[PDB]
Amino acid sequence: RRVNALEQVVIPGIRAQIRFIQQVLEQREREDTFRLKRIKGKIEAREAEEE
Amino acid sequence: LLKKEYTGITYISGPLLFVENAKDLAYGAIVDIKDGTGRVRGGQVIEVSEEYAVIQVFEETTGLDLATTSVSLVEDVARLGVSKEMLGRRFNGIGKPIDGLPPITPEKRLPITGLPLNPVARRKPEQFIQTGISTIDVMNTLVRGQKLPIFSGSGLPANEIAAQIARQATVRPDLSGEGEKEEPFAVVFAAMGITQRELSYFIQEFERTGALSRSVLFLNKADDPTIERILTPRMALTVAEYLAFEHDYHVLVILTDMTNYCEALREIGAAREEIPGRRGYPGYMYTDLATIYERAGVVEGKKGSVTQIPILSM
Amino acid sequence: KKEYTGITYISGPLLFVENAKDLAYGAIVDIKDGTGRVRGGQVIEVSEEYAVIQVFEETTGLDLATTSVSLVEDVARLGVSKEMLGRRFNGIGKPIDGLPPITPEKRLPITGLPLNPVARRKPEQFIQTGISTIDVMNTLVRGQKLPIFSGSGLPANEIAAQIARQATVRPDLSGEGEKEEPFAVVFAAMGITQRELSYFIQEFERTGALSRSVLFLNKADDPTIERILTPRMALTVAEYLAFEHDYHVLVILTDMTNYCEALREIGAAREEIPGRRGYPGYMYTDLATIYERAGVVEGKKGSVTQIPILSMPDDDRTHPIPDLTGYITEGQIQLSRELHRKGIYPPIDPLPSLSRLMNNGVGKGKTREDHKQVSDQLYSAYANGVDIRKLVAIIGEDALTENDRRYLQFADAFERFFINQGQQNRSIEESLQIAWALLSMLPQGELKRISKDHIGKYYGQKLEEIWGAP
Amino acid sequence: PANEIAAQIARQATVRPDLSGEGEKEEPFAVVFAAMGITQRELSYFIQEFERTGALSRSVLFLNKADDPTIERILTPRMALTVAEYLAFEHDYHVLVILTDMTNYCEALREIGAAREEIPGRRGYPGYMYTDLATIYERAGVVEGKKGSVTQIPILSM
Amino acid sequence: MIQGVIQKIAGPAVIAKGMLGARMYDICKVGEEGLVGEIIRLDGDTAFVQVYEDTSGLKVGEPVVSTGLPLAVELGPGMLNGIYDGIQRPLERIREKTGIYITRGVVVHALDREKKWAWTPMVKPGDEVRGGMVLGTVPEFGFTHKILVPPDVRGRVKEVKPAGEYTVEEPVVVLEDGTELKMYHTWPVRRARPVQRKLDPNTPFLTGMRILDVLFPVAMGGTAAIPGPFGSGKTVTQQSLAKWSNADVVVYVGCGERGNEMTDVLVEFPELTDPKTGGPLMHRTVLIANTSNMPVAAREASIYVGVTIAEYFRDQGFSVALMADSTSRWAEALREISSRLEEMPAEEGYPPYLAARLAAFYERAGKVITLGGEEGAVTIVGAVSPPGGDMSEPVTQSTLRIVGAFWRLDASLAFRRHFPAINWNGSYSLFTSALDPWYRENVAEDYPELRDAISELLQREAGLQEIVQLVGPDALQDAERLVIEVGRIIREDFLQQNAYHEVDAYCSMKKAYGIMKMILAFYKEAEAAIKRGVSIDEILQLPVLERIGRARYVSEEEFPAYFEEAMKEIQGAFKALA
Amino acid sequence: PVQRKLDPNTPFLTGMRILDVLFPVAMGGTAAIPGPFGSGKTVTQQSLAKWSNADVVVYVGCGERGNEMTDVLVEFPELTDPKTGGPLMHRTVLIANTSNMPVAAREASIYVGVTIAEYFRDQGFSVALMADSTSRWAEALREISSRLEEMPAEEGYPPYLAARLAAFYERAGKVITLGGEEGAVTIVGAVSP
Amino acid sequence: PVQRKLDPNTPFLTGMRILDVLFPVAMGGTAAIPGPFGSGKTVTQQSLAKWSNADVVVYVGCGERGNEMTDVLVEFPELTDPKTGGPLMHRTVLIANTSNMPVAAREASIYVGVTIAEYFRDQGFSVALMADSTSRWAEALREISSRLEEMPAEEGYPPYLAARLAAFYERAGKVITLGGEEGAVTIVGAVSP
Ligand SMILES: Nc1ncnc2c1ncn2[C@@H]1O[C@H](COP(=O)(O)OP(=O)(O)O)[C@@H](O)[C@H]1O
Ligand SMILES: Nc1ncnc2c1ncn2[C@@H]1O[C@H](COP(=O)(O)OP(=O)(O)O)[C@@H](O)[C@H]1O
Ligand SMILES: Nc1ncnc2c1ncn2[C@@H]1O[C@H](COP(=O)(O)OP(=O)(O)O)[C@@H](O)[C@H]1O
Ligand SMILES: [Mg+2]
Ligand SMILES: [Mg+2]
Repeated sequence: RRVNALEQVVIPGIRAQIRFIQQVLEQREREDTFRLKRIKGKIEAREAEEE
Repeated sequence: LLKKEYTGITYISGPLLFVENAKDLAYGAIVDIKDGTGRVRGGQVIEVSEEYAVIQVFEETTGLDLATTSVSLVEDVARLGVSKEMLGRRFNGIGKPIDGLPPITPEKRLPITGLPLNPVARRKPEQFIQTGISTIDVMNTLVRGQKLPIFSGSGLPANEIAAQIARQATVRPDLSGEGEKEEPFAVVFAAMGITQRELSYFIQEFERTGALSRSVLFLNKADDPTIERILTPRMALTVAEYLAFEHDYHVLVILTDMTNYCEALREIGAAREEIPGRRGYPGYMYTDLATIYERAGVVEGKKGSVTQIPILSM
Repeated sequence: KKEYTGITYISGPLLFVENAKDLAYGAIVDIKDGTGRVRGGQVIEVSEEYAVIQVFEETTGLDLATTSVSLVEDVARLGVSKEMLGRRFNGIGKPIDGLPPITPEKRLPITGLPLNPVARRKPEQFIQTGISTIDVMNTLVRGQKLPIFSGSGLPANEIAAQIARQATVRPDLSGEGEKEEPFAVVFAAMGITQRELSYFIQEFERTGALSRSVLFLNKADDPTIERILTPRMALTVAEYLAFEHDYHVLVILTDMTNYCEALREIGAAREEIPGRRGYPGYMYTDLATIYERAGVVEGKKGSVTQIPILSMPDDDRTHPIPDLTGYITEGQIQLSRELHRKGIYPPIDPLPSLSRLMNNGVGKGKTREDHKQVSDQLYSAYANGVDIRKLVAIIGEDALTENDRRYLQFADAFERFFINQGQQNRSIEESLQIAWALLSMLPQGELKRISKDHIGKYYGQKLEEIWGAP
Repeated sequence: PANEIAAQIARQATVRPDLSGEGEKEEPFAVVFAAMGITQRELSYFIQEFERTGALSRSVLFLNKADDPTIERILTPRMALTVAEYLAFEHDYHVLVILTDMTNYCEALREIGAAREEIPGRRGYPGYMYTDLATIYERAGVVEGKKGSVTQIPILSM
Repeated sequence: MIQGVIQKIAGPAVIAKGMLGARMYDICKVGEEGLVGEIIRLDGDTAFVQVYEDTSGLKVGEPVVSTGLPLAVELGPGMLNGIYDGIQRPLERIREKTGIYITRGVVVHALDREKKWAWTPMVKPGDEVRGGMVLGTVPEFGFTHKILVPPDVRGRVKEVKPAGEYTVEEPVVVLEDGTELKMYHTWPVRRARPVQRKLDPNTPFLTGMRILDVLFPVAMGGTAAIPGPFGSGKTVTQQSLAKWSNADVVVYVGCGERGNEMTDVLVEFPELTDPKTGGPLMHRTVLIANTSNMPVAAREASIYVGVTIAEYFRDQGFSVALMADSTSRWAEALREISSRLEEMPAEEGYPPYLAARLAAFYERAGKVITLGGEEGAVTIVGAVSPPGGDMSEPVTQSTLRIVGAFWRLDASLAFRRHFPAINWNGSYSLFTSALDPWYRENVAEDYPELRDAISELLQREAGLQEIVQLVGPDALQDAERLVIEVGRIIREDFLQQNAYHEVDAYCSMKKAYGIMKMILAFYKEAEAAIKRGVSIDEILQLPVLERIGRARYVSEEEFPAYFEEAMKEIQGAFKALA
Repeated sequence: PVQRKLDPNTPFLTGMRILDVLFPVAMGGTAAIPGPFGSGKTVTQQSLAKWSNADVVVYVGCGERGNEMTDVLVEFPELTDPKTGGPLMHRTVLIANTSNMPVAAREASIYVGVTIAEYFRDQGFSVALMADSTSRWAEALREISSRLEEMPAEEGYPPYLAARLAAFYERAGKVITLGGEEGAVTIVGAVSP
Repeated sequence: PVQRKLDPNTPFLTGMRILDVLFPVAMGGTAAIPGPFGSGKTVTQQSLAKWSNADVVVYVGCGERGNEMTDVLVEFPELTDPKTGGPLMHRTVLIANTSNMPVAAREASIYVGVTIAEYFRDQGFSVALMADSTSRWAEALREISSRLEEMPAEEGYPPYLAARLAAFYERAGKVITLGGEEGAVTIVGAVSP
């Protein structure tokens, strides 16, 4: 009974949490990349304000 | 009618190119792009202003140059020429035949984006469809005008179930008390992102039972340009709407794989530098999918009906 | 000779100089201010109107009125000579031991050319490092790239110093006795502190190991571009010695994690969009130009061998730095935290470690002919014993079978004697003798992996040869 | 129920001179109440609770409701703490300060910070939010040579 | 062509001016040093060119010259017995003129420009020639290389050179419109070569591995994928397919590989022999080798050069097999190139168009009717290396959507030294039914209805694992102890194969059929003897079990006698049982 | 504008046992019903429209299916108002903006519905307002902010998202009207995470 | 400047059993104590200030509460030096910069404290330096960088953050002073993730 409970309940429960946390972290990283892109684009336009 | 050409290309990078003096291009128009070798590419105007207009190209930008490229206007809105003779034909998902037969003669030209149905003009779906499958017909029955997707896995036989439904579906008027009489029934099959093996399987399966005489096939392959995948289901829905609501057919539309459509949409949207959504997909996925799924139903005062069975793999 | 005085912008590590189109990209410049102090710098971007210079050290005291920039060299070059053996340098070739500078026999660019893949040959000769768990089970072959994966508190520096002090080749074991083999060690340390610097200096100089080594030492408070340029100069010297004087060199890079973080800082300072987890997108390419300079070349007698060292940030093998390292290198040696806490040195764990090129270097005619089967049998027996050692805690020792008790005792004695060698220097024959002594605990006939000739020749030795002589 | 706990604390709080050995009796606490984005359901409860215990005669109330403009929430804690500091260190009062929701204040701060495109911290909040919050909390304490004191009970939802 | 000057240098990114008229994605030569690059952005009079090599030492004002063509390969006589990098530079001829180091800016030609070839025409003046037809033949080792008119050229033939010795640069056929046709033509690597009609594959691709071409076969013109963890057996299987397969021409692509492992292929291959003809193995192979320190642009385009060459050899009527080693290390270069262009990632850092490129690479395979009317086929086998041995990695998920077969290697079997480590439960194939008509004519009538019996035997063994794990095998009844023993016999005598052995490295189809026949005969006789009432202990002692065990190592021509002797001996032994 | 707001002291009878007994909502309160797809939000809201004791029902279909609106239009004239005896459609106002309609009109429909509900409050009636989804309104705000090149706060939403929701739900409650009569508005909003 | 750096061969006695026994620190060493809020950093550092065997103690309150500085100012004059016998405050220097004080002064306080500690080293003493929070220094550097409009690194910090921290911990160690005496500086820095 203990072996079957560990094999069929606990392990997928841990694995789903891992899969959720990975996606949350990846989404935060993607948002950071977008913010950095906006910052670089704003910096480039400031230098060329008077050719 | 005469044609106009713009030669003021100022900036090319990635999938976009800028035309300077094009102040008379309508937003959302369709253009054709001709390079120095005579090869013609297609494109759509996605942004227009006084200074310039922004055009994205449907395929690779390789070979273009600022000195010799010219952009010509095709039409203000995308339109498809439809006719009743399209039954039994095959098309490449953009509107051109690939069966080798001569092209069809258009009866009318209709916009492919369609128009929203007035909720007052609709009526309740009330007639069942015999699918020939015991689990579907008895427990999860299908009504004329419904949209009922199939959720599949990676290895599960979704294509076989699709082919079986396309072969075996029928409408039974004798059960309804209307009397045993003929009902015009048609199948519009749209496949996007399929491989050659599955394409051959679908062609052979449709030809084997002789169901091709009542079917229109829109076929798109995996090595095709990604814009054809976006435009493929809209052609099928335009044809189905035309048949059902002008010639009173009972049509059945099968969208083979919506997952490839979503990947193609993510690829297109991210190229324009827009903020992504839940998993990199664009934030406007819900509206874009609603513009496709909501075109089915029944209309009060008419006999035709449109039914959709999308298929996707989770 | 020419000096540019058109400074227009100073902020952080960058400065802009107008009308400086004569400067080549990547050129080295010097910055002179009103107090007479001279700083270093590198040109990172050239344009029609101005050039961008990244400055070494701080920018305190600079001004837009009096500062001037002159050109030093078009590309970064290093003067090399055979008199570099027994010297210490600061990471850009400046001596720090107080001796006069070496006269250059040649000046070479520190960014080397790639090796032609058709000019290489298969590595087939091994190096005796003096450590049993490396020489027997994870043998290092001349021309291999075999990194060591360590942690925060684990003693990687001690293992690096011991390997540098003990490494040698064995020409007597190869063929009919072979002949003279010149040997050298190139040591490069990135981002080390004062304590590690003192430890390395006092370890190298106390036993005569300095007479065959070149040390490139870079501190943690030194400029980051120094840390970027540190390993390339070591590789340049190693390649010069190996392929123009027929030396067998060994290169030890002390911490690649510090190099990766310095690369991240440099990339972020030049406004570049990063990749995964904030690291630069070209990190795989950048690391590949350092690892792939090792090898052995047809028609040449020398060889280059690399042992990189890197610390996993949270003992995470999914981090980009250890993950991309395994894509380029030919194996791994992994240190264990629980072995370290149990008082065992060196704490090398035989389970996750692997050497890709072990089969070419071991065997008849280059070492003893029982090497591979003995290593496989040791691996299998230890892997069997480590789980019985946990099952005992629940079911009790008296409930086990006899062979399980044999495996449990073997797994205890293995960690007690084979791994925990301390500061001892063991030859390959001694390590094989100890390995055969441990295998005698297991009953004969249980050794499925070893052929009958070797069993009849070597089985039956007592463990007292090392038990009574520790 | 954080609001009921706060009201109960304000109703029942007292010092114990007999145990402490001071022997000096006290006047009751003066309450300075600052609301940011509060709804009508909670505000009607707070008003009735203060009416029933007779504490409105000693209280000063700053109210910024949920249908009020958002950017006004920047000012309200500063006004409340200025009045509290003046009363405590100029007229020897013992002031108890209750701030209803700091989450609304942080949202109002994030809106302005994102309008100006500051460098964010975690989850999009501006990087100076630690400094901005510090100027509000650090206005309490006791001053040498003065009888009065300021006590704060902020309330925030996780 | 278009010439300009350098305006700005910053890393690999170079901005040139005066380049009005330059085209998108052309190849440019940058500076006096002759470094190469691609144009990626056009803006007014300027062009953004990205240099492949190291740009240190460049100065502002050096000329930039555009070649006017995109990335292209030279297709013609002289590609066999050659070693190239990812952008088709011959490494052997570079070594002869440069030494052990690849100096930047070296210029060499893909096809040798000074070797005589024996021309022989097959057209006469006045002939009407369409694209894809044949102009003549040229002998090349054991083959006859056919000169093909390029797919976009048509006209009438004016004059034909007579037979004799000629180089690849000599114009051998001149058309009536002034076009001169040489022995070679160039083609863009990102353009698929056109055909008349694709066909359904119907003949098997024989690999020489006993498990592969029996349980999960791949058809000639199909695709396959072999993913696995570190040290599972990918590289050994790829080299075994290169050594022993029955394709006419083999193209081997290392798309970014460990240097000391690429050395093994570059050294060992010249020593080997051709399985069919007995000549050198390199006389039928084209090798494309890239190490990790090669330029990233050469690593990314390596799988397109290989597939273009394979398509070129397909158009001549051959059958080509293409081995792609570690496509994960190609996806790494794709990710790096995407990162240098500042693109928003999807999934774990990959660009959102990864699944488009993987689809565009695998879809070029298939049996076709060539433009000249001949048949041809390209077979693609690619290896994937997930970072942690997990199949949820995006590259694996994008690969498995389009491949026709899927061989999954297992880390558990590699730990037990069971090689090949193919997991026979997670694997599948989709070519068995189409290949069934071919098997019953060339192997034996019983073969398709004999393989499924062994598959059933393997399936029955898997269902008993929940009982064997609970209670030891000696407590089972004989009716399932027998199938346990037969499963062990199958797993250790038929599925297992040693690639380093002298005779076990290759296995023909009839030898495998004989082994299967022997195993099933043993199962039937043992089941009957159990039904008589004998104990299983006496059955397992029979010497014929060792004879089945020795069936792997018996020689390929000695096998017909050994099979007959074993089939007589097994009946003689089981008849004498109680 | 109103004169005073009052404390709710009478229940909003919905007709469902679990909602009326275990988790009651008052005559001036607000409730939210989150849930995934297929959970039963639309059925619950339509049952509340059919069987509640409110005088006037205002239904807002912000970005939902058209078949639901067609079903409401068809089947409601055939039902009977519980507290009047007439047709059930005589007390109902429908505002429909389906999913394939323009996105920008999703924002206006919520304000139109709540303004109509406030107007019927001032005549002395008790009004129940049903919002089919507020996540679609949030998506409309996100799209408009994306066209404005504003910096998003979390998951791409604009930073002022909470202010709009707070201002929308604050319209509810039991009040004393300017004419001296009593009225109340309840808001039930569905959320689709 | 100094004359020569020496080897660490004398323990720094803190008075806490776990730190003195299991995880020792030498006289010239550096130690870091990270942890969440309410874990025990401030109490540990104040215990080190009270009970250690260093001759001079320098305390840097970078961006923390003022109540702890008041506690140190009040409690310390009543205590006894473990090795001198006089008041404990006679060996202590306090550099205070609370959280509501201006942001840019957080960077200056660390340098002032380390310079004073280095000055007391040159007289032949052994000095213990405690930094109350070095995370507030990084937050201040991030705050200034937002005005400069520079490109940020991971988590928004300026790219030169790691150089400053490396240059700050490098000042610690046991040296031979320019006057020939022997002194030492040991640094303990708290981190607030
Ligand atoms: N068919 C086989 N016969 C014998 N040994 C094999 C076989 N397949 C794999 N191996 C062993 O497994 C190891 C796998 O190495 P290799 O295949 O080169 O790397 P990877 O599996 O990571 O590509 C090899 O060292 C080899 O000894
Ligand atoms: N109270 C109920 N009684 C019976 N069926 C219900 C009930 N509530 C929900 N359902 C079932 O839920 C299905 C659809 O739920 P729906 O209201 O559309 O959820 P959503 O609007 O979130 O998609 C209906 O087909 C109906 O059968
Ligand atoms: N050694 C200790 N003995 C008793 N109490 C302690 C000890 N260390 C910490 N504490 C308690 O833990 C709390 C942590 O306070 P403090 O260290 O100021 O917070 P932080 O660690 O966040 O700076 C203190 O209120 C104190 O009462
Ligand atoms: Mg709903
Ligand atoms: Mg503290």
